[PDB]
Amino acid sequence: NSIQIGGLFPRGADQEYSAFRVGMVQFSTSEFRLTPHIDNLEVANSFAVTNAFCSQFSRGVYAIFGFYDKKSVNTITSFCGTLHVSFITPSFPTDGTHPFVIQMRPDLKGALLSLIEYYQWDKFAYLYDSDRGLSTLQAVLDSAAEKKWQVTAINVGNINNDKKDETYRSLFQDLELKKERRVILDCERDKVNDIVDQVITIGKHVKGYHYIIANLGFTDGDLLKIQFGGANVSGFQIVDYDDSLVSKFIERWSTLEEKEYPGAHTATIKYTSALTYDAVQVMTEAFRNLRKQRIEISRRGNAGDCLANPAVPWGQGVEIERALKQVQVEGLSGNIKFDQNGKRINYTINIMELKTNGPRKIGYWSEVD
Amino acid sequence: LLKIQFGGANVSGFQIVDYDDSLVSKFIERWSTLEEKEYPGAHTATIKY
Amino acid sequence: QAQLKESGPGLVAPSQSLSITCTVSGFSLTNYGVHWVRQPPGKGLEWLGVIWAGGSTNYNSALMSRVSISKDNSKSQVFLKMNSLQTDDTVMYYCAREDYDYDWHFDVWGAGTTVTVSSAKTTPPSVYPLAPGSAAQTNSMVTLGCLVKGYFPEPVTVTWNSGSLSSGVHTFPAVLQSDLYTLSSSVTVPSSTWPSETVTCNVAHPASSTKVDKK
Amino acid sequence: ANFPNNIQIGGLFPNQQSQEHAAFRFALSQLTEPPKLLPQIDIVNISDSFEMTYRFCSQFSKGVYAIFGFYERRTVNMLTSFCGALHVCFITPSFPVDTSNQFVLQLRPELQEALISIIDHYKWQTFVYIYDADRGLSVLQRVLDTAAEKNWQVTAVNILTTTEEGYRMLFQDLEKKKERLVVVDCESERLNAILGQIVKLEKNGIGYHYILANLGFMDIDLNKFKESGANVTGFQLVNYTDTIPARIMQQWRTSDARDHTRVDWKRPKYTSALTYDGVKVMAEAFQSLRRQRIDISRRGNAGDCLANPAVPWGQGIDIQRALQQVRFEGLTGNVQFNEKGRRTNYTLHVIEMKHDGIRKIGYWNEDDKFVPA
Amino acid sequence: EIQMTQTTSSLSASLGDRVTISCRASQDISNYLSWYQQKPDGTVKLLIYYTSRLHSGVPSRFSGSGSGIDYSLTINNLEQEDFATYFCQQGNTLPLTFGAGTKLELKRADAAPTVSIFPPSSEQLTSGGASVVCFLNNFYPKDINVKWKIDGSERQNGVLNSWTDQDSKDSTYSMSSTLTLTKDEYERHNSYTCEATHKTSTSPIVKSFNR
Ligand SMILES: *[C@@H]1O[C@H](CO)[C@@H](O[C@@H]2O[C@H](CO)[C@@H](O)[C@H](O)[C@H]2NC(C)=O)[C@H](O)[C@H]1NC(C)=O
Ligand SMILES: *[C@@H]1O[C@H](CO)[C@@H](O[C@@H]2O[C@H](CO)[C@@H](O)[C@H](O)[C@H]2NC(C)=O)[C@H](O)[C@H]1NC(C)=O
Ligand SMILES: *[C@@H]1O[C@H](CO)[C@@H](O[C@@H]2O[C@H](CO)[C@@H](O)[C@H](O)[C@H]2NC(C)=O)[C@H](O)[C@H]1NC(C)=O
Ligand SMILES: *[C@@H]1O[C@H](CO)[C@@H](O)[C@H](O)[C@H]1NC(C)=O
Ligand SMILES: *[C@@H]1O[C@H](CO)[C@@H](O)[C@H](O)[C@H]1NC(C)=O
Ligand SMILES: *[C@@H]1O[C@H](CO)[C@@H](O)[C@H](O)[C@H]1NC(C)=O
Repeated sequence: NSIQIGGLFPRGADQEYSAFRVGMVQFSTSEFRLTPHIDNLEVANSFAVTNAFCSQFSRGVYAIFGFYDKKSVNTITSFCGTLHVSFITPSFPTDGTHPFVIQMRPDLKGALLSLIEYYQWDKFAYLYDSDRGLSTLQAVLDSAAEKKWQVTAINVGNINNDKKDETYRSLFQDLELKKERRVILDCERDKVNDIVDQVITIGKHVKGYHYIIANLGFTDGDLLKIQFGGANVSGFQIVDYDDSLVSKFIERWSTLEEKEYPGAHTATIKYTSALTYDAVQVMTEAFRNLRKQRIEISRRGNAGDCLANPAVPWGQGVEIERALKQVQVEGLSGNIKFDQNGKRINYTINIMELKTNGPRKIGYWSEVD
Repeated sequence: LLKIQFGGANVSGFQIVDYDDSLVSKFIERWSTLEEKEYPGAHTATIKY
Repeated sequence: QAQLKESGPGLVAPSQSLSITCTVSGFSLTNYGVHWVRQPPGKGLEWLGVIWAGGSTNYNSALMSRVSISKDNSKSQVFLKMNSLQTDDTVMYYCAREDYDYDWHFDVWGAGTTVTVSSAKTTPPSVYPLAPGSAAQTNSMVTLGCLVKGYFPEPVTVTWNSGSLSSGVHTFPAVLQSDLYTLSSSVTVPSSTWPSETVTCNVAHPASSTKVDKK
Repeated sequence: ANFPNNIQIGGLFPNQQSQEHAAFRFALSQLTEPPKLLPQIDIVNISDSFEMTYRFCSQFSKGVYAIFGFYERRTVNMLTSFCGALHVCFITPSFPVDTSNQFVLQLRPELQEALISIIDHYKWQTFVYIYDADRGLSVLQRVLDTAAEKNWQVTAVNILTTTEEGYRMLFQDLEKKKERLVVVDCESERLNAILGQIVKLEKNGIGYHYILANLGFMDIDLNKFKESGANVTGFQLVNYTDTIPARIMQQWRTSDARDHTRVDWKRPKYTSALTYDGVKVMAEAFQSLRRQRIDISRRGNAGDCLANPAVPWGQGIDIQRALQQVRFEGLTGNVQFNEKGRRTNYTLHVIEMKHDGIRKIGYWNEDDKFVPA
Repeated sequence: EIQMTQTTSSLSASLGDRVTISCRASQDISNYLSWYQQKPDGTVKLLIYYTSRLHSGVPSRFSGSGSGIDYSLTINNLEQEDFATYFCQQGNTLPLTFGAGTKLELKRADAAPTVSIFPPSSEQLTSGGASVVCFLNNFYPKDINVKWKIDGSERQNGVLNSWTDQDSKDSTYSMSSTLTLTKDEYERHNSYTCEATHKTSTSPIVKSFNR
């Protein structure tokens, strides 16, 4: 059997695509055969995303594995909910409920607020960015207004790259003017590195400060520079390297060559590529469960236009979504099981702290506890 | 020095070749323009003593 | 570098099983799958079956009743055991390792080992001299002929002057006649040295491994 | 053959019968100068990216020169991208987005700077900001940064996330102190709906100061805020008592007396004025393009919407430059856009209500942060 | 099963030329085709993946194109290493079918075959049957017909035609054949000739032997 899917990868996601290839070649079974059509594009441009989605719907794909940015969430979600085409996305979970979007990144607002309450913080700064939406910002603001905190929220997204040092220095001077010893960084692996370099330049990594890296990847960034600074920093970690599955994967991942698999010759692994591996596993398991129950999901090449009127959804889309949401497996990110809305439930986030000898796990946050 | 400059601590040192003089300035004006292919290390504003 | 060394028997009795092995070096047999192909003489290869990395195997609908791939991940080996190998079923069996980079490609393909399942018994190759019947050398190099007969199994490797003088030696491919290798060769030996030093064609059977030299 | 007599203009209106639609049709009926604008109005759910994309593509396939319509939070990121990638201008009276290209023309003036100027003129230190998550997120970030830089205590609460018990809790927690300072960022209709609950906790009127972040202060009712010691302060963009606004309104009233519109203009809002000004902007731009003999023609018929590679429009840049260069004195005051397409060179009359006394404190500008009176 | 069938069975072109081998499938392969190269020694390797992109480390001269059923691989500037078979596979559904492909050869000067015949040794005289080996070397192209005339009477029976591969340096497809008759007839025959009709020289050249 041939089950055609589609792949929407951003311009620059090399390690993610390498992990996708590793998962495709590793999880292949005999019940079917995935034939993904890859289409690298710019996810932040809604026009290119619409063009790629229509191009891949013109082939009659079954699902579409792809990323999206805050400027393209609505296009992807609306097209998927209207045309009845699933969408496995390792990006941030959309705000609210959205059918036919099988999100893969576990939530962080709960664990973030739990860590804030654990450290018993009352006044702190919160440097955020509008890349992954403004859900965490609103959650933090509401929790602070309910628990009477002093949050100093600052958008560091408009920092231009030509004179970033001056703006960062002025920002940290203004933060010191209010005596802000606690800072929560909510950025990706690049803005976090930039802010860390600026902190080191301005000399604030000395003992007496505390930072919280608000992202599922702690060891992804450059931590060998703040480790010996004196200040204690904490963060979250979805993919732990102490498990047996992650260890067996890394033992066969660091040995790969960077020429064939770009970004593979490394000991660590970004959590987005781990979610990509798990997404390949989840699609394979869903197709196996559909083929085991003898569900004839074979659709002819009558896909036709992409923006037809009226947009008629095929009768097998809801079946594929139901089979994809009812998949419970164990992967690199941990236990994978989705609720009715597609969001991830029953996960586990390993909270880490950067000691002088390295990051050490101090506990695990869940949703039931 | 662009790394300790914004650290906060004050550091001091010595300097034999000053760039405020007229001779050093006239030399540097004809030294930073040289190509690093022919004269290695020349395409720089400063100069080791 | 991942490489599959297809090692097989090379010959087997008619209507008897044939088991070949492939030891993939550099690629874990538990992470990447293997696929077996059969290329006949001068024809396109046909995929017989594949043993996926997960352990599940899928074979072709034609050779399903005959092919059966079995993998040993500890020894890092994949064995193909095809029973009832007919004379027409004797083809170059090769093994390859599929990959995935924007399309399902077979990246590392093994060299493959030739298998000729034939019930021909080991017979000593008979090399006969094929005199041209001309005293005046029509060519600057004497085109000494050499025929083969009663050579089993096919083909009878023929080398002029026991492999020493092989200049202009056109050794045509043998045609399996009566379970024998009827090879023909024309060696362009030195016509000026004839017959003080003639290139005695040594013919050896591919199974008997017995070389006989005929002038 | 530079510019034809009939210029096709597209429109994306959310409702079939609204005041803004009647204003659009009337403004198009009032201009009698070549080239005549022929409208193609489509009723579209502005919250559906698929439906809006389908309408945009169906209009661009018809060979439309300019599209005039509204958008929402879930459609701006698509509309700006499509307009910037297809070189098609989009004149919109909706809420301005902080990030956009030069092809989308915002008709609504900015309000974050005027809000910060008002807060500074009043010198508020600790207050509550009731933000609407539908649109008022670009202003909340600016206000939070200004508060962090000026050492303020801005507690931010949402309308949707909070509930009736949440409303009571936030109101009583604000009532713990003596002074109550509220600044709300909601649309006209949403503010009218929320005022029904706001009136339940304001009849005491002990130190309540509300700042309405709307260009339609005159549109909101004054009965609920009255009978209470609450001082409200809101901006106002339209001035229906001046010469040009009153003349335009009198012409519209005579027209509506003779030939009715679709739906009357009861309780006139400001989006109607923005729509009238947008129609006038399109008319002026196309007049300026035709009078300069610039060749405007759609040679390639049935131009596809989604085609790779995307071949941008031929005469799109000239049309965009002419639409941006338009400057005149319409209904909302002075209509003139800057390089980014946003509105500049405008005046926002700050109006304060207390003891049912409508008093104009002053006006706002870009050169002067505030001008009292 | 998608039976990917190549267009041309065999092609021949000298160096410095650009060839283009095309293939067509039964059903839509969804542009998931792959062109590989098989040398004479048996070494195979990938040349173009996904029917659009060349493999890693392949020569930049070879490229591919064609979407849908038809797909063609074109070599920019031929050379000596480029003379090998080129096959095509369609990895869109199982069983993955491959195409027989065409082998590009070096075009040489159109020459005539040299008819040559050998006699039967006494061993084949006393064994019970003779054999006349007709070695028509220096033939171009390999397309040639054989007529074996024992005792003049052209008897195609016992004409076991088995040619040889075209040598690179020789640039001529050597032709070999065998003609048969009984030792009581061949030794009693009149003339055992073997005419080889080629494409360059339409006239047949027979290499007889007195019997
Ligand atoms: C980590 O850095 C912070 C500096 O803010 C400090 O942590 C305070 O330590 C006390 C106990 O010593 C905890 O109860 C607080 O939760 C910590 N965080 C605060 C007050 O923000 C301390 O200097 C460092 N070490 C630890 C163990 O927290
Ligand atoms: C316009 O489109 C929006 C977006 O699809 C519609 O909002 C949805 O409304 C349904 C009604 O039950 C809800 O179930 C969905 O959850 C809503 N979408 C989202 C993203 O929350 C809206 O109803 C449409 N309006 C009209 C008049 O059709
Ligand atoms: C808006 O820009 C224009 C020109 O840049 C200026 O306003 C002009 O306003 C003056 C005063 O009423 C009048 O001469 C005309 O209405 C305009 N002048 C021209 C030459 O067109 C002014 O700089 C800006 N502000 C206002 C309020 O108009
Ligand atoms: C969550 O996953 C664990 C791991 O197997 C399982 O034991 C538990 O029952 C799960 N709980 C729910 C509510 O699914
Ligand atoms: C409202 O205005 C009146 C008179 O202008 C003033 O006395 C009162 O203090 C104001 N209210 C507040 C809360 O400042
Ligand atoms: C608005 O209209 C009123 C009524 O005539 C007038 O007094 C006022 O000056 C106008 N606003 C401005 C800014 O001129």
